[PDB]
Amino acid sequence: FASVYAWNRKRISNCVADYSVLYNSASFSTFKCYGVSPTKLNDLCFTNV
Amino acid sequence: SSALGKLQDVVNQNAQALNTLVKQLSSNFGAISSVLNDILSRLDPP
Repeated sequence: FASVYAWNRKRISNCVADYSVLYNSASFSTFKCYGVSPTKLNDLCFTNV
Repeated sequence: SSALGKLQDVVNQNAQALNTLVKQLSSNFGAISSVLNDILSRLDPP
């Protein structure tokens, strides 16, 4: 991974994102969503992640 | 043929008010957007 004082920054772009494989992976100890509740991610489109 | 300002003013006032009414459908009043399909199409029922 990358340090905390120089974090990384990847600019995901035009693609097919499946936040369900993330949301249900049960391997994550913390999964908070703020602007938008998690289950509605696989039904929206943005400009850049 | 070459003065009806009192009749023109009541038309203008009513139109200026009806436009201000519709132009308010695009203010947040302290919310994340002005569209219900953006608070709903991206937010839980709570």
